[PDB]
Amino acid sequence: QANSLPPGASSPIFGGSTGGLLRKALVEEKYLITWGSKEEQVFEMPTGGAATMVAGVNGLYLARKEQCHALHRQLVAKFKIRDSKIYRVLPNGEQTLIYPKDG
Amino acid sequence: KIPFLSLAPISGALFIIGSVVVLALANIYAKYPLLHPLV
Amino acid sequence: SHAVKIYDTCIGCTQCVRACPLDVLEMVPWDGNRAGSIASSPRTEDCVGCKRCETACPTDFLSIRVYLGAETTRSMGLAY
Amino acid sequence: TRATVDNNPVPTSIEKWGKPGWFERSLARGPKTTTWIWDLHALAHDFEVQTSDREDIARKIFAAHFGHLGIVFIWASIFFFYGALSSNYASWIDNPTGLRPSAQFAIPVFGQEVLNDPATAAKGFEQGGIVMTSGLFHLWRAVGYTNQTQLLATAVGALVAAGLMFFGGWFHYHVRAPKLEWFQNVESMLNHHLAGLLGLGSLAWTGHLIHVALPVNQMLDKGMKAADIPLPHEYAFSTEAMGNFFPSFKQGLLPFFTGNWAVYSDFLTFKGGLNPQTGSLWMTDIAHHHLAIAVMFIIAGHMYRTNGPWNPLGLGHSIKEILEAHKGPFTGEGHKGLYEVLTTSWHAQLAINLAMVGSLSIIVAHHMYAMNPYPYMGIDYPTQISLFTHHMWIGGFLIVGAGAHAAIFMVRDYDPAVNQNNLLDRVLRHRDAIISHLNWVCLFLGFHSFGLYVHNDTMQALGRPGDMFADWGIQLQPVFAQWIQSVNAAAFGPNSTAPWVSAATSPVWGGNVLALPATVAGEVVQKISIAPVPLGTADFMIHHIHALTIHVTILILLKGVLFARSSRLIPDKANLGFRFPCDGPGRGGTCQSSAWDHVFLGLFWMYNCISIVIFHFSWKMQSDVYGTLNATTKAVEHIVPSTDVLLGNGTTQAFTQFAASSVNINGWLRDFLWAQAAPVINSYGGPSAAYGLFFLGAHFVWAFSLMFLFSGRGYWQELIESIVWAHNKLKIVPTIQPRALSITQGRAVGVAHYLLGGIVTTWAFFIARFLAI
Amino acid sequence: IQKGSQVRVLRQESYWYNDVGTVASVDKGANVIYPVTVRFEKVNYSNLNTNNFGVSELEEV
Amino acid sequence: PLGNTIPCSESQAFKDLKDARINGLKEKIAATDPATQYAKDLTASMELWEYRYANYEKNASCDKDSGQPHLIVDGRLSHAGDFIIPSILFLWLAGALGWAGRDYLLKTQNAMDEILIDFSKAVPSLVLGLAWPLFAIPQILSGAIRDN
Ligand code: CLA
Ligand code: CLA
Ligand code: CLA
Ligand code: CLA
Ligand SMILES: CC1=C(/C=C/C(C)=C/C=C/C(C)=C/C=C/C=C(C)/C=C/C=C(C)/C=C/C2=C(C)CCCC2(C)C)C(C)(C)CCC1
Ligand SMILES: CC1=C(/C=C/C(C)=C\C=C\C(C)=C\C=C\C=C(C)/C=C/C=C(C)/C=C/C2=C(C)CCCC2(C)C)C(C)(C)CCC1
Ligand SMILES: CC(C)=CCC/C(C)=C\CC/C(C)=C\CC/C(C)=C/CC1=C(C)C(=O)c2ccccc2C1=O
Ligand code: SF4
Ligand code: SF4
Repeated sequence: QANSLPPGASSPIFGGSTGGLLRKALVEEKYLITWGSKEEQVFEMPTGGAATMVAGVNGLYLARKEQCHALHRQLVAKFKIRDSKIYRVLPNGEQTLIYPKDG
Repeated sequence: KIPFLSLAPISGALFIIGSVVVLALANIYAKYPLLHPLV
Repeated sequence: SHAVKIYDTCIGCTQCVRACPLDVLEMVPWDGNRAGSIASSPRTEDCVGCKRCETACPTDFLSIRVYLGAETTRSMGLAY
Repeated sequence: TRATVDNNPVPTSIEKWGKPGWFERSLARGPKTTTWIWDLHALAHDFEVQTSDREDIARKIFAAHFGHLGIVFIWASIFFFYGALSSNYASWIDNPTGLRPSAQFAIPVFGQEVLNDPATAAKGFEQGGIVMTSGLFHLWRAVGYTNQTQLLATAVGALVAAGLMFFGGWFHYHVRAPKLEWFQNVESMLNHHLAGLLGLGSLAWTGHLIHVALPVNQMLDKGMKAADIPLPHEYAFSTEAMGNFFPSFKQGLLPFFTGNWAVYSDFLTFKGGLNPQTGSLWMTDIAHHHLAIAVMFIIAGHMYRTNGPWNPLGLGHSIKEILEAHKGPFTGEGHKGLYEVLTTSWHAQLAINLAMVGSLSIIVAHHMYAMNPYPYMGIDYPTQISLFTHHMWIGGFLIVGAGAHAAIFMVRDYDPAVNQNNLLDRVLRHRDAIISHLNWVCLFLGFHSFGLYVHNDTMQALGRPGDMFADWGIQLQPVFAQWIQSVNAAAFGPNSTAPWVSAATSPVWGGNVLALPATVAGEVVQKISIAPVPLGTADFMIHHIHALTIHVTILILLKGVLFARSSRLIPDKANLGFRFPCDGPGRGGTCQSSAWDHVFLGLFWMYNCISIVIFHFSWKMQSDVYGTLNATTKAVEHIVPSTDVLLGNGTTQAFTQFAASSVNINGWLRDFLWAQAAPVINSYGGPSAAYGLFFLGAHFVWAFSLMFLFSGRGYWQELIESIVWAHNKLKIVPTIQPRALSITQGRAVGVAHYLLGGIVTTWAFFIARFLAI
Repeated sequence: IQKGSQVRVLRQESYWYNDVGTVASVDKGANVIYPVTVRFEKVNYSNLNTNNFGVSELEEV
Repeated sequence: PLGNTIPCSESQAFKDLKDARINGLKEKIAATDPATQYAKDLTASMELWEYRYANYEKNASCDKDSGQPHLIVDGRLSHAGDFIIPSILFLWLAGALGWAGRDYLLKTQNAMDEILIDFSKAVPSLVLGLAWPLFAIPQILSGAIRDN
């Protein structure tokens, strides 16, 4: 609904925490990390807890870009996944690429 | 260099305890002065 | 936002981009070293001021200097 | 099972004694700065940064445990040597009430022989001595020590046991050392710590109690002297000597095998509370105690399933099946993963065990003042204040360490692959709710206890004593706690809940003031050991202070545990470690965000907690329990007198001093902290002058901490830059570069000196007050 | 200034201002502003001892 | 007799606390067994106290009012034992330790040798610290090192 994924990305299985999005994600900005995994495996959330991601393309909305870039260094340092791309989602629905800005 | 006694806390601590014992027996031998006697 | 400057003492060791928790920096081609690259910050609106780039810079005094300036939502590091 | 052990991992050599800092990479390169020196000390017992091999880690832990049991046996030998050689125990065994216990004398050098107290001068010890507050003498009298040569024998045996634990450490590290799956059989270690360590330990102590300690205490309470029989009242050949003391059933142990247990009811009894002759628990109840909990601990060590070569043996539980059976709909997948957590993480185990032993030392501190275990100990008031205070401080220390190693598990040993939807993972999914509701209840407790105290200060200052939250004003009575007083006092008689108890649980519940003969120069009976302890409005207020301080120490340590790995501020905090100073001045500032800093802050908040606990104890026991029976008509006079509270009409009403003067902070300042510190500041030129010196030196160490606490290292480093310039000007050049302390070490040095200075201040105050009156 | 020569740092903002260092390698390119690599016996606050300085910031002793 | 200062030979209050201490010691020996190591220690303390009060008498210690000894440190040779002899004794032993440590740093210049003390370079440094002025004063007259 208010946190809809782009088409092609499927949600990882997470049971919901209290450390996630707050009212800023509705009114100022939120962020989206989108990566590609070869299997289903278990990763620590940057906001607390653990989640399971599936094979294919996985997207996650976070309040904060350092939460996304901390998730990205976790995927590199544990699961060798380097195709995370980080978007800044505005509340009107605009999406801009902010990592990799080089490509 | 010798084992375990060349180490700086050991050499240091035996220096402090030896100085305190030499100063202590100096206070016994001089009958615990406040000043140095002149006469 | 915080003000990040790169001086001419840089050696291109690639340790400030890796230690940066935000991807503020990037390497552009340069001629002043043997690595052929110098750090740059065109993403200073996204910097928190955490000074992990300055921790991992191996010179005498640091080629990267971040100056604490005006504070935003992004630079105070708020998830709210 | 089977104890799979490898042979000779580490050769014995002196090739690492000459190389300090061998054990991790940055210290192996050598001293460059002085920071290395402090990094030599702070990492020496962190075996997980030494080697990454969990096998070898468990071996270092095991050899460390043997060396610790060695150093505790060395300390046990040191007080047993001081009991045997330089004591008045040969005359303290005849007078436990008029002779102060001492085991140490100052030698006549430099003027310190005024520290020797004249009231410890007796036969065998004609020097004067330092009065002990440890209760070692009362323990020894309760366990049957009548002579100093058996104290010599125990001292030699404890030195031999220290040597045995050192040889066990050297054997189970360097020579013949077990692998990790031996440590992971938690089933058998629970079964052999319940049935074998606790169970057979208290059964062998029951054996000691019956054979030695109940008859020697019966000889000492019927009225003979130190000339006793250690050996010919023992064993088979003097079985009738067991019948001469408290009637050993019919004949021998043949009542034990035929099952008539009722004839053994004269040294295995269930009577009740305290003996009025000696002020302590009846020794027969203590023996039947240790036997019933011995039985029920060997029963507890028959619970968990262990499979091996024994045929029918192997029925029981695995812990893992129990944990994976307890699931629930609110808590997802429950306790699955906790077996793998507690069998692969040492820090999680140490967190649980430190919480439990700290909580148990706090329970010991309560249960030992209230029900006095050792003869004539409750009348020796510095022992009572010092044992309660000591076990409370050791308990608060191990509870802060519990929070520390739970945070350390969260940094290092937490694996997401183990914790899918268990209790541990779901606690991380609502850590904001836990910490914020804890923040609210700490705010509530602080307002609704300390603002009550502030309100009393304000109303008593304004000339409004009837406006006060007090027993004479707005009453706040402990009606659940008073109802539990009435229940635990009233449950002794016929047609009660427990119909075969003679003298109830404890006299603190509401029944009778107990007293004992004692000399005190040339006086009368006097000296209450124990009394009913009444709860009024001041007790409501002090216990809500206690709830506040416990809850805030919980808030600090539990916020360290749950936000060890990530937050909304620093999401990558687990890569920064347990122990880092900050993540820079940015994002507002991340000063003291690590979980180590939460242990650092919870240390002061534990200090706060336990200081108000022992302050409540000191003046509650002094104002309502301890004191004197007057020679005229059995009147109770406490150590601090009753206060006539002036009312708003003009008349007075008598309260005790606890009830009158801790409704506010002014009476805590005046009647507790100004008034009772008179013997620690006037103690010079006498036997308590060391406590005055320690009072002043501890004020010094406490204030000296505040340099390290309020400042930071960049000041100090550019100051050392000026000092290093002064050193290089005179060709005085350290190769080891002089540095300021690290930020984390400046916090650690400050919290260490703050804790040492405040606790030794209160220690000096407590002993110098309670030796006087 | 070549390999093995003892030099003194003239840079005002250095840790090792007025201190003797050892030249370890000199870069043979002309586009580098600070070619001369100098090791020191003393380490800085970052626990390192090697840095690239220029020719004009160094005095031959 | 200086300002708020009279010496021991005509001070009333010194005589008062001297008589108080010797009388307290007199009834402290007089109430105990002479063969229990307490009485021998208290007669040793009495002999020590008689010698220290006579030492305060003879070498002009100075009291007034409070009766206890006030020290004069302005540089008089009559009160030279107040400050001047422990000044020279301090400068000898402190220059010994400082020069021994400085000479140890000059001869080692090594990081293992600071945390592991080599006694063959430490105890000759201490022996030459015991003769430190003769090797310190020509290096004062020469000059140490040029650094800014
Ligand atoms: C930040 C913390 C810090 C720390 C941990 C240190 C630590 C140390 N410093 Mg130091 N320093 C610092 C800050 C610090 N410093 C600062 C801020 C400055 C000012 C710029 C200095 C300037 C400084 C200097 C100038 C020196 C040190 C030295 C030392 C080392 C002393 C070794 C020792 O004590 O054993 C002491 C060993 C002995 C005293 C040997 C004697 C033992 C004898 C031989 C045994 C036989 C005696 C026998 C038992 C009989 C006893 C009787 C007796 C009276 C003789 C030690 C490792 C000294 C050093 O380098 O090591 C020698 C040294 O010279 N430091
Ligand atoms: C069963 C008890 C137990 C055990 C086995 C451990 C074990 C460990 N702790 Mg821990 N801890 C405990 C209880 C325990 N702790 C308690 C009760 C507290 C609350 C105070 C803490 C709080 C704590 C913190 C905050 C940290 C640890 C850390 C560690 C690890 C390394 C410690 C080290 O290197 O040694 C080094 C020891 C020292 C440098 C000694 C420090 C100076 C002491 C405290 C002063 C002593 C004063 C003395 C008692 C009284 C004055 C005497 C004086 C005047 C002479 C190690 C795994 C550290 C770690 O990094 O974890 C992985 C860590 O930072 N612990
Ligand atoms: C005496 C000094 C002092 C005081 C008053 C406090 C007070 C507080 N601390 Mg603190 N703390 C202290 C020293 C102090 N601390 C020190 C030295 C350290 C260093 C180790 C810390 C470290 C520390 C930590 C790490 C934490 C606290 C927390 C708290 C809060 C606890 C919640 C509570 O008690 O409820 C209520 C508040 C009080 C009891 C304060 C007094 C309130 C008065 C009586 C009411 C005044 C009436 C009215 C408002 C006045 C209006 C006048 C008008 C003119 C303005 C509380 C506000 C914890 C927290 O935030 O939990 C919620 C927290 O985690 N403290
Ligand atoms: C070789 C040892 C040595 C020597 C010659 C000096 C000399 C000096 N110091 Mg220094 N210092 C030392 C060690 C030494 N220090 C150590 C170990 C520390 C850390 C505690 C310091 C901390 C220090 C500070 C903060 C200051 C000085 C200052 C000074 C200068 C003024 C005199 C003074 O204030 O004394 C002061 C001396 C101390 C405070 C340290 C106490 C003495 C130490 C313990 C002696 C070291 C013993 C050493 C181990 C002996 C080795 C024997 C060898 C044969 C094995 C002076 C040139 C002051 C200055 O800059 O003046 C302009 C200044 O403020 N020092
Ligand atoms: C104080 C101390 C000490 C000492 C100790 C001791 C003295 C010891 C001991 C000990 C002992 C002396 C122990 C014991 C024991 C025991 C036991 C463990 C038992 C048992 C048993 C059983 C098993 C039985 C069984 C049975 C039954 C039940 C049924 C019927 C039949 C029969 C009888 C068989 C020392 C100095 C070292 C050090 C410090 C501490
Ligand atoms: C110049 C000099 C000097 C001097 C110094 C000074 C001036 C000082 C001081 C100081 C002060 C001014 C103070 C103090 C203090 C301390 C304290 C206070 C401590 C301690 C400790 C301990 C050891 C502890 C113990 C304990 C515990 C463990 C807990 C409980 C309680 C008790 C106590 C038991 C000297 C002599 C070195 C020498 C020469 C040089
Ligand atoms: C045998 C034996 C005992 C030998 C002793 C070994 C020898 C010879 C010297 C050892 C030097 C000693 C004893 C202490 C140095 C500690 C030091 C440089 C403190 C300055 C400092 C202060 C005052 C702060 O407040 C502070 C606050 C926050 C962060 C950092 C700091 C900080 O860095
Ligand atoms: S201050 Fe922190 S966020 Fe900013 S560029 Fe440096 S490392 Fe990156
Ligand atoms: S600024 Fe520092 S960390 Fe970044 S490339 Fe240059 S030398 Fe390396």
